[PDB]
Amino acid sequence: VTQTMKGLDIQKVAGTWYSLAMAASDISLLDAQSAPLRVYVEELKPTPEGDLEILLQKWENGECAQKKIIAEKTKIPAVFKIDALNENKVLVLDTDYKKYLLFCMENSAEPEQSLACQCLVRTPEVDDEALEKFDKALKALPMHIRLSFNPTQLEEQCHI
Ligand SMILES: [Pt+2]
Repeated sequence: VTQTMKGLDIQKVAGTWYSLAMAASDISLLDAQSAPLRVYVEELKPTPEGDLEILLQKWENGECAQKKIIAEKTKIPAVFKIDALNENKVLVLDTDYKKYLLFCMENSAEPEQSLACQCLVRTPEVDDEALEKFDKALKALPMHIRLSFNPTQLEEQCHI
């Protein structure tokens, strides 16, 4: 279970983002460049109807491939339905829209084996305010792996 952005203005998360940091409940979800949930968000695209398209990069067949996940709005605020990366939900935890956004993905069937969270930033500075916000949010969650990236890796295909 989770603590979410219940006042989320979906339209204001539009545009460019970089993955600064990631955390997962299970080491195996992030423990290699090919791990199923090691994904790098490039862009969030709200639809006119309040759905969300997430553009990301993922090492696949020995290439940095572009993926688009379609996230459909639900009757619960800040919770979107997906069918991707063996996940079925996206939760937005916290954002100021202009600097940082924290979100998680999970399988509702097995959240403690599926839970992956990301710190997104608007610009490739090692955002210590963003990392601090992510730290505060992860305080609550049962995370056993935490990864961070340097400014340089944010602007690279699939973070080097
Ligand atoms: Pt909030």
